[PDB]
Amino acid sequence: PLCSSMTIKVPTDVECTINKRVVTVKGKKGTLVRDFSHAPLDITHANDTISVAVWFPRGKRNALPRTICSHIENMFKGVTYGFEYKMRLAYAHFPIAATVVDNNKAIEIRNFMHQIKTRRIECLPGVTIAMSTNVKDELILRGISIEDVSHTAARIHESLKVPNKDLRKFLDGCYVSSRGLQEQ
Amino acid sequence: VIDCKGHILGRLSAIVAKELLHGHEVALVRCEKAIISGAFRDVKAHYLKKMHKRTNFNHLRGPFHFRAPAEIVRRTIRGMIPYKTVRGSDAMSRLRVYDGIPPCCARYKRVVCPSAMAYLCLRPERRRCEVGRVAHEIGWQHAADVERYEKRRLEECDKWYQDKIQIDKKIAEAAEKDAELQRINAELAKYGY
Amino acid sequence: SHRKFSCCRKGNLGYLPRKRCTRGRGRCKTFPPDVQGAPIHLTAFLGYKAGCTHVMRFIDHRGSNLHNRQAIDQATIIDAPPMICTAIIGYAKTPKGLRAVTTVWAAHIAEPAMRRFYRNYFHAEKTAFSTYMKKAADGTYIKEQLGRLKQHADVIRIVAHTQPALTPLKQKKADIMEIQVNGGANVAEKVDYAYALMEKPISIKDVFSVGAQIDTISITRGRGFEGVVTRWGVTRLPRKTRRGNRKVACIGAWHPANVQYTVARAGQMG
Amino acid sequence: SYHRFVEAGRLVYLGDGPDKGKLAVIVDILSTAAVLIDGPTTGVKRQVVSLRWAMLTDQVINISEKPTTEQLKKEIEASPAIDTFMNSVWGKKIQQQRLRAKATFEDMGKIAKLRRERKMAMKRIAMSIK
Amino acid sequence: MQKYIVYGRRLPSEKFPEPEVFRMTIYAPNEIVAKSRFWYHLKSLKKIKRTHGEILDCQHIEENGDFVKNFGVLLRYRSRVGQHNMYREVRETTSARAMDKVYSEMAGQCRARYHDIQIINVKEVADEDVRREKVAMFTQKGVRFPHPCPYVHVKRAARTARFQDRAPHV
Amino acid sequence: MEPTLINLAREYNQNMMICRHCYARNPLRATNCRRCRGTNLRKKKLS
Amino acid sequence: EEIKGKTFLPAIFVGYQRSRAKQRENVALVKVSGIYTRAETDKVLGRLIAIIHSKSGKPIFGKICRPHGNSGMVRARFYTNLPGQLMGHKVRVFYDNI
RNA sequence: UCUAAGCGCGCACCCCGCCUCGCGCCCCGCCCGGCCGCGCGCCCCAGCCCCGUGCCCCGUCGCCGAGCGGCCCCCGCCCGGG
RNA sequence: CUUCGAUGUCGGCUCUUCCUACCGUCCGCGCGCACCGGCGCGGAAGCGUCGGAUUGUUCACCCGUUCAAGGGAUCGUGAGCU
RNA sequence: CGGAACGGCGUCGGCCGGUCCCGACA
Repeated sequence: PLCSSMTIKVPTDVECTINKRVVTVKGKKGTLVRDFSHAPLDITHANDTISVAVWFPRGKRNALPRTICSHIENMFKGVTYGFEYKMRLAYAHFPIAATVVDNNKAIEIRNFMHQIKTRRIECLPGVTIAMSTNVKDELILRGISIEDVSHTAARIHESLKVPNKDLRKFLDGCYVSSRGLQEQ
Repeated sequence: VIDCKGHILGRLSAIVAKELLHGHEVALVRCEKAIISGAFRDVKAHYLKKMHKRTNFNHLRGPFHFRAPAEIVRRTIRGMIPYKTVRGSDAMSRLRVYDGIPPCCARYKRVVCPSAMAYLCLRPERRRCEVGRVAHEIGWQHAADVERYEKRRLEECDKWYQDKIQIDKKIAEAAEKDAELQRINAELAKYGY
Repeated sequence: SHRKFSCCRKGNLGYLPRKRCTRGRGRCKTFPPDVQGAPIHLTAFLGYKAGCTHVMRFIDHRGSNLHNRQAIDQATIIDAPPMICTAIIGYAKTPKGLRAVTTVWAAHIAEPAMRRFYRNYFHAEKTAFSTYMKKAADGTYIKEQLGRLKQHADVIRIVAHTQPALTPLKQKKADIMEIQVNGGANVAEKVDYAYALMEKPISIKDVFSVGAQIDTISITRGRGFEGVVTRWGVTRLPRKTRRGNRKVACIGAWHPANVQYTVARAGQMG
Repeated sequence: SYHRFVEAGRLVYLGDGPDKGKLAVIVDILSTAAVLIDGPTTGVKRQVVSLRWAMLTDQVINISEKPTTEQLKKEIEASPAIDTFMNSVWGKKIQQQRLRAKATFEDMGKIAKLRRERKMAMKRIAMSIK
Repeated sequence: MQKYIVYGRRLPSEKFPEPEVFRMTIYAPNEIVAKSRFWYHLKSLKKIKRTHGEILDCQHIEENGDFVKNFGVLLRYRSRVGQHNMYREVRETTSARAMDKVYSEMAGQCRARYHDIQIINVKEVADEDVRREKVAMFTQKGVRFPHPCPYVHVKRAARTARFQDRAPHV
Repeated sequence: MEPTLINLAREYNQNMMICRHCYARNPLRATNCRRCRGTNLRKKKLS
Repeated sequence: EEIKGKTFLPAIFVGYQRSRAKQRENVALVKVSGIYTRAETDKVLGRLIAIIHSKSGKPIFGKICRPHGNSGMVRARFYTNLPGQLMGHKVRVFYDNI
């Protein structure tokens, strides 16, 4: 008789539909689809309040209701307001040069520690890379999916790595200034 | 003829091996979709570990390892069969193992063994992986080919289904006949079947 | 105990078994990749090695001692007589691999290709292709087979024969080989290109370009039974060694109690 | 987990046990893996049976708490659920399955011939349609 | 498993004309185990060995199974490290049935056999006092839970019917 | 470098806890290391 | 034959009754189709069965005697002991008498 | 909070390709025959869409034809030169 | 314990394979990590671990170089040698 | 999976000492 249930009130602007464990959220910025068929979940639409509900929560099935609930809420805020990760380039001596090679779909970084290697990072589909005039050496990543934009920003941070040296002494690279929830 | 899609390899093999010893001829299709329980990380290590044992002096005289998902199933059943004996060799001869549904077994009637199937055999939360993916990693090169031919065969099977549906309706219209007497006896004589 | 001193093994185990080649001549096995959307081209040609020459050339390798200098290099001339296409074969990428979807032969096959199909031409029935020429020669039968290849074949190849008469060697039978047609927009475009070349000589200039790199497949020179010093490149033992020095001294350990496939042993050399 | 909950009064079908093949009502939950079942009109006596034997039918009987046996029989008799289940596909099959069990080796012979008459009659019907 | 109230006394002696009659309630599979467990407790508690004592009666108690009742058992068990005390609540129809449930859970989780577990107290706990969450879960009147194991039915049916035309839906 | 940039850079390169046995970068408030599963964490020596 | 019209219930001769060490070739373990339980075997007990000899194409008559195990296999005795090349071959439990 | 679900990257290692061999098999040629079998939905299982069956007779009366799916058959040397 | 009507005794030379308890190169992480260069750790056995002086010597010590881990296989290897 | 002292916020089951609506400075 044990159920770990978490209920999230769907925003009126968002229109979402759940078939099986596939949740499809429609929003003003765009439409997103996630699949949670890995976990055993009894997600019930029930108008605004969506109950994830995991029956018989033995051990880590007690963690599934809140994780899935939060993901479906991230989906809601992604397609209503959009996620805006900001990335700050941190040059000590040689200014790293960033160019948006595609239609906001690729970023190329040069002169990182005077490296001849050119790092081109292709963005995940549905995320746009921009350059911010106000901050200076700031990249703006904008998408409707929290994971897609964050994975792109992690890839940019990894693409620029000091090979050896002391990391505590040489602190150069893109380091993610702001988490997001501002623009599509 | 057994569709192996979704069947635990050992549980299916135990059923197949006794059936082959009992003189039944068994043909297995969609062998690539049989499921081995446990994480791919460890299932693949356990298939690489077995491919390590080869006769040091000549590997041509050593244990052979079959990358093919259908030949993996055969080797499993061979372990559960007295192959060295002539009784065992004959039951191995009646086994036919095939990745994908081949043209030879395309129109044969396929049965499933629900006990062997993974959905009833392993808890949800237990990681499981098809033998087709372990095969590709150990070195099977026909996964793309077997998928291309399976997808096109399923498009044809869809067209056949629609014709089958219309044919089945036209059999039901003719299900009125002496069949009614057979029905009366096979139920209303208390027989019940 | 350990080997005491570190030394590599002698020979590539990948080239075992070192046996006389069963295949009559060099075989292509894997052709170059199709690269669909490229220009339609033939990937292979057969020729007979004539001999070497030595040429002086101007090196333009930037970043080298020879940049803007002249070098004398060994060059091998391979006499390549034109090869006449005699048949088109189409293969499909089945779950069991490339499987032939039939070969359509030409309406008229040359005498050198015919000679290949018999052990002795003079004392032979000469019955090969007799029915086929009657079925064909109108082109209708050939066209139906080409259409079947367009519908079911994924890889198109041409079967061509070297004309041995144009070469100095004492052969008379032609060597027949399959040359993969590559660079096709469609399989049917590949069949059309192949049909144009049917019963038609193909030239090296129209297969390969100057400055391009090729892979040369052939059976090597033979030396017959050779010793492990001149077969595997093992060290000759000191001249004090009784019972001869041209031998591997220890062919293995007590355990495994059977000689291994690694250990060097005398046999066929070329 | 959408429907067919293990609740009080749910009609149950015994898949295994001495009373296999019969319907019962869950009088009370003993645990996650056991229930107290009793079916007086179906002849199942009150016992605690593992939920692993019980199969949940779609019908639920409206009963009072602590049903007892006599009050439970009165409630089961009032409910139309028992007959609704029997008229349903599972119930009609359950009735056929009971008749199949009451069959001797001789009644297997008559049932095997009749089945082969069906096998060949169906082939004649199928061929004639085509 | 059966529930036996066993009575026993020391043999009557010139030193004491009527020794004290002792009464214990022992849950055992049979009467011979119940009289053995009686003397094991009597030997330690009152220094009475079986040779020095008599069994006045071993009365078997019959318990009604009409209603599920919350039961509470206080026991002591020996693990390899040393002895420990443990309170377990189980909801069962009869007290013997609840003791069987307690013995099976102790064997399954604590790996303790019948002989190394002594049952200090077995009581019927009220619905209000249920320290164990599991018993408290079913105590509330409305307890709709989806079938815990509907996979078992299809797997069991498939033992007789090894080969089926379709894979069964649960 | 700009001072804020040095701070931001430090969050990912200087602020972490290293379990002595596992030598694994670990969260600042980590009771047990992700890989070593041990309580002997240290605060990462400053430059 | 004498079994030409007899309807028969299908079965297989799986093996002789045996232990890993010792095999009793006198009793033959037969699996009867439709019998999956030991109680169900009682229906087929004391029934005339026949296995067609491969060499002569002639039925070897036998009678089912006792149940072999809880899974419905039965122990049967035949006029001649079975050759052993007939393992896995079908035996016929006739629904009609003799 | 890098992990529990989920996800990205990732080793001179591993596996594969390229290569060395290769049982068999495929296509064609010559020749163009014999033999044998009769039986197709798919997906999913925390929607499981109504389940919890069917088959239960490979001779036991079934064998036509057709359509598919197979199997078999068959291809010399001596001699001279390399 | 087994081998005495017999299992060729060390070191070298030759040649093969294997192990990791990895010295260098590979992948990370740490440092009393500015760089250079060390050092510690986890994965990693693909490749390299040589040329000589004295000594029967394994060992040892020394010179030199692209600076040089440790072992196992009847103390691998005598119808192979010396 | 022969195995030790020692570790483990892996998952369960207890034992004991406490604090929760004097919300476990507002």
